[PDB]
Amino acid sequence: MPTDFPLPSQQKPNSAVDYTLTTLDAVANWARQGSFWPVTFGLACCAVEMMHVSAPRYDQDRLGIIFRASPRQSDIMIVAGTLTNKMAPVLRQVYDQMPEPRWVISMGSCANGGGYYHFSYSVVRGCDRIVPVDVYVPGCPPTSEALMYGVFQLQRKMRNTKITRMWYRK
Amino acid sequence: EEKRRVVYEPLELTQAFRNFSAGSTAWEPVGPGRDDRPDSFKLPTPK
Ligand code: SF4
Repeated sequence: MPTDFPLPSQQKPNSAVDYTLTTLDAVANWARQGSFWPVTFGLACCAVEMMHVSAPRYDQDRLGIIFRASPRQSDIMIVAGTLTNKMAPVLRQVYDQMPEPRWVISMGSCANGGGYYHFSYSVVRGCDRIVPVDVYVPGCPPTSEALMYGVFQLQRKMRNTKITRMWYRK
Repeated sequence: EEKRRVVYEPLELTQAFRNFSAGSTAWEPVGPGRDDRPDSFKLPTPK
């Protein structure tokens, strides 16, 4: 085995096999990027803004986002609003019955590190302590522009998923 | 992770809570204030 090998963040296609694998990866990531099914988790002041994305100013259907509010059909989950002590096992359970190519995004400032209720008694100090969240959407009314930007950030991460290229174990 | 469930462990903060009511004047700086008691229903003075 070579003592030097390029990092998977730094590698380029050089074999014709790699061109085939990269284009196939692009098709898989591309269908994953376009079709995009979150689940309606939203519960509080951070849920009306989720509906504001469904509003006819900042449409999500033109992005392909649609709320199949059924976690078995969901790709990802948008933790939105505050997160209490009393709810949190239900949050874990809703995370459990999701299919494997999943993500979860922390819309809202209460949803990461407690936010405005960081010192309350019956509150989870951000949804880090329950589910592994990959993108945070900051903003206490986390802006529709910002929420969509969080989705585009996540979609850039989706473009760098490399599900096919890792069969060659790069 | 290992119990595959959430557990209830006693409190640990990243940042200790800081109130700031330690800076406070003892006497309430509002004055005594006038009354609005009706002249019927306060006590008549003697004589
Ligand atoms: S992000 Fe803001 S509006 Fe939403 S739960 Fe936190 S404090 Fe409430």
